[PDB]
Amino acid sequence: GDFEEIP
Amino acid sequence: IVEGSDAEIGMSPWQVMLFRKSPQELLCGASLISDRWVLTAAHCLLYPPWDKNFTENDLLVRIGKHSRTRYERNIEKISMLEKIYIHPRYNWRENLDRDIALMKLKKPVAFSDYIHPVCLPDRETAASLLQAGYKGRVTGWGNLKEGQPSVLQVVNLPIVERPVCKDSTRIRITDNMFCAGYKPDEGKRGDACEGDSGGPFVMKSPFNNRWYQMGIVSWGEGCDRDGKYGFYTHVFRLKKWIQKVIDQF
Amino acid sequence: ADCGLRPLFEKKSLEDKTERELLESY
Ligand SMILES: *[B]([O])([O])[C]([C][C][C][N]C([N])=[N])[N]C(=O)[C]1[C][C][C]N1C(=O)[C]([C]C1=[C][C]=[C][C]=[C]1)[N]C([C])=O
Repeated sequence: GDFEEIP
Repeated sequence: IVEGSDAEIGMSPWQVMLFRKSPQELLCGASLISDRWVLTAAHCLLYPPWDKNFTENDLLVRIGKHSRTRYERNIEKISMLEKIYIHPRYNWRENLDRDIALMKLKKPVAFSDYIHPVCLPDRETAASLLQAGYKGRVTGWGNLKEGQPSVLQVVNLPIVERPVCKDSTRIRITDNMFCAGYKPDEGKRGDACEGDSGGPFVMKSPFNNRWYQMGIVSWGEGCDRDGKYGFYTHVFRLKKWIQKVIDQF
Repeated sequence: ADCGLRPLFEKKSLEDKTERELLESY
């Protein structure tokens, strides 16, 4: 969401 | 956390983030108790009344985190779960009695400056420390008010007398719970809030200088309301079940 | 084991900014 993508 | 402060780097190296894949999002807090085991609240995984029932395939654990939203490239470690264990007697029907669960990581995490396990209390420690007036500490990336922080938040709160706890709610309180917070006459405030569930309530033993997890963020009516208190799962009281599962698996 | 001793604190003999509050309550 507010979240930076996880590898 | 309400009326908390930004945590220092490496302040709670046991703090764990429960995170869902699709949609990518923050489910709850949790704690690292060993290289392969995480402790959280059962309601983070199962709560039928809200149609909540997560499986191991559904989540990811994020360890060594500080930033709520950022992928901490060289610092955090992400793990897949092998298996989930909810207390066979968790009461999601009534009062969240026995709100506890264990998660077994697919692979053990190596420790670091930012990742390190908290201790589980023994009978004597629990006995000396779990005293009304005594302050513990809660951490989480939860709501700032009953609003999302960029970094882990921390607050220190005193354990409240059982009678006070009981008299503050219409909810049936058990021996498996304890409440904490300031009273309206003490002028300080703070509490956990939604998003904080599953997070640790810790105390530092004055005997050996070690951090022990005494509680798990469980429930509360609103956040940081006067005359109300946050409720936590009484870890010691449930220690035999913890041990049981660890030995058994 | 080595539980409850933070690498950046207890291990280096440094105190966090509010831990004293806890200890003072005991
Ligand atoms: B958690 O999932 O992020 C959250 C923690 C909030 C803690 N609040 C404090 N310390 N002020 N837990 C919950 O939201 C739980 C889980 C479902 C219901 N719930 C509640 O806290 C309810 C009260 C309740 C207690 C026991 C059984 C059913 C309901 N509170 C509210 C405001 O809805």
